[PDB]
Amino acid sequence: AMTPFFWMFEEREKMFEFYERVSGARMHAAYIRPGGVHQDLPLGLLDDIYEFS
Amino acid sequence: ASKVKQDMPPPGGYGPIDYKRNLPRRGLSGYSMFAVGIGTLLFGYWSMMKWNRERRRLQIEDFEARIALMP
Repeated sequence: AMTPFFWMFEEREKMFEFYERVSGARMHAAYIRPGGVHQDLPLGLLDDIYEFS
Repeated sequence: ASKVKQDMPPPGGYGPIDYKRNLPRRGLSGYSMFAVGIGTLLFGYWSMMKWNRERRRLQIEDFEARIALMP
């Protein structure tokens, strides 16, 4: 088919933006630690997640 | 002094998010589609009927001219 691949990797790029904003790394964040998470969410992240979703 | 300030949802929550599948039906019956196909076929048949009869007459006229010129 090969068209939805691009169609949805645009959204995948947006979700890597979410990963990078929360951890500083696009795909290997290492955010979830065996005691919780490393850092708190930035002040404007939930709004952008809602807008995306 | 300053109270805690961290990333939280706005009061009253976020607006509702759509998740149900949305595949609208454009709308045209199979009977209607078959009728349109048959109608366009019939119109083409009639037009080509008329044109081919005219072409037969034209060919006959050309043959008449050739017959006149032959001797």
